[PDB]
Amino acid sequence: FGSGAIGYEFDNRYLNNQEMSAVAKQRL
Amino acid sequence: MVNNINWVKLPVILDRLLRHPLLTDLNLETAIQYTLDFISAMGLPNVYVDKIETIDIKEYRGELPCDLISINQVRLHKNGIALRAMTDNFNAYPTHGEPSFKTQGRVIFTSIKHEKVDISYKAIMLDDEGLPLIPDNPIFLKTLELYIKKEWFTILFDMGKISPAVLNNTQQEYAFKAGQCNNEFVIPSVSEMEAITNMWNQLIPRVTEFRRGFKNLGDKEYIRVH
Repeated sequence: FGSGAIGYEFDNRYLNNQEMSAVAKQRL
Repeated sequence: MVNNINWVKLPVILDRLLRHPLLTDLNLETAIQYTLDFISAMGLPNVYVDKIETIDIKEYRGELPCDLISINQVRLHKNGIALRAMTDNFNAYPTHGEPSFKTQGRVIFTSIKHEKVDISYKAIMLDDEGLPLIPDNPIFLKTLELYIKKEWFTILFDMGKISPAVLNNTQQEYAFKAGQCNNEFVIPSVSEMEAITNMWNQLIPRVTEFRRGFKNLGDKEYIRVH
């Protein structure tokens, strides 16, 4: 069996979290 | 101000804001509120319309015009003598001087019982629709654009939909253009510097231009030759 609802959103959330870390290291 | 206040309708600012893909949910309804906020926060007197309107005083009280925001002067109609701010704490209250006034809402409290007073006040220039009408100065326009962008980005940052660096840049740019816009509308033109110069150099100082409507403030002070 399989279903990607919870898996997809947790992966998306992980990528969003490293997204925020990367942008939070940005400085003008 | 060096340049002239040519008026243009409010959606001129929405032409320019909506160039930004992140500001496409902005509306005339939002632009009105933030435009009025910007107008007040800057407090530029060249953006308002100067009007003069006479009213009657019934008994130490008079009805005020609808569009009034700020009063330049109040004077007596028959004499022309200007009024000052009222410092008295019991003005029309009796027990058992020169004229003055005090305004809170739609009501002006003078120290005079029954006279006509002339009020020189500032209002907002309106459109054919009953809406604010903004200067087309691209400095003013850019500063208002940056104001609205800054507020929208501040909300989106409170959500976490914008980077902190993006908001920091927006705040920096808005601050610089706000200072520049302040200097644009306030620095006198050549004619206003002639008036200021004629106010500045008096061998015999003139200290009673409040009594008149500041009519002679920039009049040159001539000394006869002996």
